Amino acid sequence: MPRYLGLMSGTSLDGMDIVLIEQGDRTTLLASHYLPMPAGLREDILALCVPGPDEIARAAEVEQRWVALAAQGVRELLLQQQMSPDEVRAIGSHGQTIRHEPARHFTVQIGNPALLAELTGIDVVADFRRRDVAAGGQGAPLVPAFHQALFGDDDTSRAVLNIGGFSNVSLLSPGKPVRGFDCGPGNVLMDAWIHHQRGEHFDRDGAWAASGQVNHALLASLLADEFFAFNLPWLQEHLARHPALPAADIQATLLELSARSISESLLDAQPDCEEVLVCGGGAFNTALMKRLAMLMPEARVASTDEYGIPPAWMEGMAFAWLAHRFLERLPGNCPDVTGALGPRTLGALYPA
Amino acid sequence: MPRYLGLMSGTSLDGMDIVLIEQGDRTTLLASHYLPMPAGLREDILALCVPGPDEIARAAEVEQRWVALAAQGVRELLLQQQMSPDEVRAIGSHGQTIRHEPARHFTVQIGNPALLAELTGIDVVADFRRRDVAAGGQGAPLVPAFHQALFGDTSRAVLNIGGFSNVSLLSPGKPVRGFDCGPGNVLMDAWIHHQRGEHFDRDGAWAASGQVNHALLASLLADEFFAARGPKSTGRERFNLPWLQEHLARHPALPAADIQATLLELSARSISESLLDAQPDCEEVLVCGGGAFNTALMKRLAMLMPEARVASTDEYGIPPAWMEGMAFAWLAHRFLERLPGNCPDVTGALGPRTLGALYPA
Ligand SMILES: Nc1ncnc2c1ncn2[C@@H]1O[C@H](COP(=O)(O)OP(=O)(O)NP(=O)(O)O)[C@@H](O)[C@H]1O
Ligand SMILES: Nc1ncnc2c1ncn2[C@@H]1O[C@H](COP(=O)(O)OP(=O)(O)NP(=O)(O)O)[C@@H](O)[C@H]1O
Ligand SMILES: [Mg+2]
Ligand SMILES: [Mg+2]
Repeated sequence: MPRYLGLMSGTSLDGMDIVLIEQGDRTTLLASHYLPMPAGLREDILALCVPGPDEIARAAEVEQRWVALAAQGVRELLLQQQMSPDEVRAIGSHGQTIRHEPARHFTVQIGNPALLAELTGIDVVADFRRRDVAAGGQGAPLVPAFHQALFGDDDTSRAVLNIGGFSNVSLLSPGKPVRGFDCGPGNVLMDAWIHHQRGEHFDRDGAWAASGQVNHALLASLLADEFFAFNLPWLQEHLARHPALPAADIQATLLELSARSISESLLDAQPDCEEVLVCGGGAFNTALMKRLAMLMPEARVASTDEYGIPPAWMEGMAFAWLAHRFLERLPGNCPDVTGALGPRTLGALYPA
Repeated sequence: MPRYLGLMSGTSLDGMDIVLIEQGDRTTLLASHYLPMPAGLREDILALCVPGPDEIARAAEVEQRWVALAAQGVRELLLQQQMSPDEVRAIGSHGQTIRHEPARHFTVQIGNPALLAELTGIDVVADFRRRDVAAGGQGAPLVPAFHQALFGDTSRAVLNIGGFSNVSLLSPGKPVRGFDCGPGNVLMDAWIHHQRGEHFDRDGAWAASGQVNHALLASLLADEFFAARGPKSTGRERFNLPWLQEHLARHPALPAADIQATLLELSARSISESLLDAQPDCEEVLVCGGGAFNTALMKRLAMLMPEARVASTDEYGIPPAWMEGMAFAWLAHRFLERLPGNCPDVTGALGPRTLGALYPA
């Protein structure tokens, strides 16, 4: 049964996930490999995520470094697994988003797929998002179709919660269409605050947020944002029209904002939820997971580890799956979730 | 007997070329459809050809407008030809080049292929240059492979004169060679557009009136791009208006029409010398692209290359205008048959590669 590579680099810019999957009747993880994002490239990618000068030249250079890194990591992984390139049918690559504007009908994932094919000797499928957007959709999330396949329990009301930058959920309710929406911010404000404040990337184990006192006025104002009816300056805006607060108290609050936006949105739509299956790097924020567990007391909260699949690799595995879907010519979007006009074949094929 | 669509919009920005071919034991042109480029889009594309602010959003918005006009074109041609999209195996889309810098190992062509597949309901092969650039090449010219399959006894020179000029050298026995000679219409277009409104000197009429200036002529040739042998893509020196005005400034003042006449000569000469250097045995010079409807330039190339016959491709049963478009339709065929697209000694890439990517309907 065919073998696929998945290449994920999310907008938290933490590193590159590479997965080896096998796609029979079952998806299965054969191996995984993590490339921590180097300091220079992270900041360079970051500086492409806002409008600025000379972007086309600059994106071309960044792209080349990103791809050389991806290709380095693919090779590393194959060698370590004792596999030839030709044992892999294709790479499913997400690329790297530097712009996502579904209101202006565009989304931009750099990733020179053609160089990746050149450097790996493997067929690449990339540029998954643009066809959904071309079809009247948001081009995101793409994971809900994959969640359904991978968890097809026509018994329990499972809910699959990805906490990266942003929290997004896939509600699997026996004998119905899957649903999907964005809860709100995941790690993105928590990273942003402890980055602004100290220079750190994230708040390991939710330790800094746990050492602080929740502010309720700030929290109430945050939760009252229109979205529910998300960058540092947005949060510096809210910090204006309140008392000055200790740094930890803002982190604590930010962590509560994440946990409550999740909680309300998920029992508001699937109130009889047996299992919340957490995946993504927010699964490792023990402190946030504690709070999710309390605000969902009569539901079992845990990572996808409990049901067989490590949470850090979920998204990596999904893009491997989308390569498979592309080549089998089977829809990769869920239009109900994306707003697309219907089922679309997602991606393009760059043959080795 | 597969049919393919070819979509071309070159650096001259005259408009979009849409061609339909049948690929069998050879390539037959079935239909042509030309779209004039809206003056809005033309200037917005030109605005993306130099470094600038907010290029990602800008180009993404320009691309939407470009794809909308391309699909409108495809839909019109199909209807007018009484065929449905199902009858077409694929569109070969060149996109629109906004930045070509092989020396920085990148080429950027826009024209959102996913949205093109969405709007036409036809599979799209796009983004042909990037694999060749990825494997060390210049990413251009890509037409030689096609020129060879069309017109491959005879030592032939197949000459495209668009914005720039490129020559395929079809030497019986030896590998297919060739390179960007340099300026075709680009400078003559730009001078008559600086001086006056219009985007090109119809028939070489303005140029013919004027008289060449040998001092200016001698200088422009004196340039670093021209002496370079083998794999080269125009832009080792960017032939553009700022390039010329500089040269104008270091000489005394001259009439406009003389400058045009000199520009005309510069294209004729760079072609001659670069072409003859590499193939003095050349017997026929087959000329395509819009430069072939320039009467002056054509008559002048004849003279500069006496030992061979200089005729446009219509006399070999292919209209000059549609040669590039047919080549991108043919590249979609090659992609779909997994047959090489580049000629590596032309491009200077490591070896043969299948070019492009598939965005399926
Ligand atoms: N031990 C940990 N403690 C706390 N937070 C952690 C820990 N490990 C990872 N994280 C968080 O998880 C984030 C990365 O999660 P990840 O799922 O890779 O996000 P992403 O790359 O943005 N993908 P996406 O969800 O597609 O946007 C990091 O930036 C941290 O905020
Ligand atoms: N009647 C004419 N007389 C003289 N020149 C003409 C005439 N018609 C077209 N041209 C020239 O031909 C050019 C267009 O040629 P074309 O082959 O379409 O260029 P292009 O494809 O945009 N460039 P490139 O990217 O190098 O292929 C125009 O810009 C004019 O300079
Ligand atoms: Mg990540
Ligand atoms: Mg043209």
